[PDB]
Amino acid sequence: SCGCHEAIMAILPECNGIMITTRDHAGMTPSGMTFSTLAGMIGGGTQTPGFMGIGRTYIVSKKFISADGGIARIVWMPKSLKDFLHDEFVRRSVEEGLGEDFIDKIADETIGTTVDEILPYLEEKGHPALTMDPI
Amino acid sequence: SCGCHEAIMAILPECNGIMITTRDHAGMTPSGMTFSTLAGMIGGGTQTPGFMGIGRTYIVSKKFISADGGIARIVWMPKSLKDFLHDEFVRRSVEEGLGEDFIDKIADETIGTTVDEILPYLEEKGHPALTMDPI
Amino acid sequence: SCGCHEAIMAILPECNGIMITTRDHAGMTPSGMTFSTLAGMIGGGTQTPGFMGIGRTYIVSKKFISADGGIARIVWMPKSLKDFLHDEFVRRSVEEGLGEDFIDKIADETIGTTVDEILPYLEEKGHPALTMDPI
Amino acid sequence: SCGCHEAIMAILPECNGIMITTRDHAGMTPSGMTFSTLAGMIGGGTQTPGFMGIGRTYIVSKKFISADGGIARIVWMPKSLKDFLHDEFVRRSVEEGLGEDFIDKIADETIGTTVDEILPYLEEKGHPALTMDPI
Ligand code: NI
Ligand code: NI
Ligand code: NI
Ligand code: NI
Repeated sequence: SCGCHEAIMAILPECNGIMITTRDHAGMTPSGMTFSTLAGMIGGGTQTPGFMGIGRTYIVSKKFISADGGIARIVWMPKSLKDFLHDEFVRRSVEEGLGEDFIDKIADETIGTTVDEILPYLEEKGHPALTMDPI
Repeated sequence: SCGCHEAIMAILPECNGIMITTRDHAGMTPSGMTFSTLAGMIGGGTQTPGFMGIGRTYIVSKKFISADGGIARIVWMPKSLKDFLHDEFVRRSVEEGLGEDFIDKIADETIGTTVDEILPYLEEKGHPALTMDPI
Repeated sequence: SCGCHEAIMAILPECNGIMITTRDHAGMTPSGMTFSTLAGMIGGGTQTPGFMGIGRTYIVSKKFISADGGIARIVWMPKSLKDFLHDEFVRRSVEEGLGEDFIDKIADETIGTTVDEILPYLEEKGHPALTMDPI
Repeated sequence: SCGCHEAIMAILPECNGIMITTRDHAGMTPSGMTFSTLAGMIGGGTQTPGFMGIGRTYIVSKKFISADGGIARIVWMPKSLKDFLHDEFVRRSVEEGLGEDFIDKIADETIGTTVDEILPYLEEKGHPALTMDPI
């Protein structure tokens, strides 16, 4: 009704995956835009390739971008979103064969807010997205 | 209301642009999917960005993927769609500084249904998408 | 607002052309379906191709199914539609070299509602579609 | 001779499977068409493919749509059809490794008559069609 679940996903070709941000998160993201700006960009029915609005809980559903590798594609999310989805997200990681600590391989704002800032972290943690087929 | 206006847009990174297909078009598209298959994929919430549903009329609107430089990004559409939108599409082409014959630089099913089939045509005709910044 | 909701086209291979029906025509068409049932299909889940929703005035557009050979392909329309488009249609027929008479070569509900009923009439009247390349 | 007039199949890409309806069932189906409207299409000036007429017992035949993955693709049928084939269908389900309760994962008119109505049910029951390759 009011949009309190609202999140925005964006493709990050250089990380071979997707970032997600949320309405409550003030911070810059690796897409070069805040949630606020992103929302402004798509906000008059102006669909833009590589960006989609989603409900924050769609992220932890079985069908989540399933045929393109599901939650394994997530390479960046705000720490606030990790915390919020944590228990579901972990249980989902496990179901997907990604292990319980997959969430810790995912970059966040404490790591960086640009691709150049987060990519070495993704690399050093061995994030599965980096070796999956092209996004 | 029945989705009479429905079209689907997909990113084609190698053409540095987008393709568009429609319900009434049976044919294979350069995305490697028919409209029907595309729709199947995103009606199930199976869809990642790079594929999305759009209204036929959004295509000729001033705000059409404005952040990405608008209709200049369209590198493939069914001929039936060109014919249908023709007058408005031509007007929009002119307003956008693409010239009246822009629609003829755009590939369609008579040219091919794969990237390898259409890319030479796009090159031949000097399609503006090719020299734009990355889609 | 393209007029999408007001008419539906369908191919009739045996007539080597197309039929059109409209929202105000409740009666049977050579497609074996009414406008309403055709609409139900479009709004349905099959994603069947080949049934374009159009505005009536698209029929008298310059590029009207130009990719398929234009108005010469129309083999059936409701009489109410003939009346609606008459003057424009005749004008278009002249421009296309089909003669002013063309509209009268086109079948309608007074002729029949099936291919078996309308095809001998098309043949009688020397409808140009019959001799054109396959659709 | 083969019972071709008993039932009609149609594809539902967003359920990644097929529906079946019968000459005994007048209810609306997820195809947006009733049996009788489907039959009308068949007979029918358009020659549109994809709507095969079948005998009810074809459904429980060994090679039933084997090319498309067999009975695992069925996502909707009238309850009257489930009852009619029940024992054979269950036997077939077991043989195919789908379990005895497969028939219960399949939607029917008591679940809904549109894709939007039946898709969440399919999802919650874990219908195998959803996990299969694109239909
Ligand atoms: Ni509609
Ligand atoms: Ni419209
Ligand atoms: Ni038979
Ligand atoms: Ni029959």
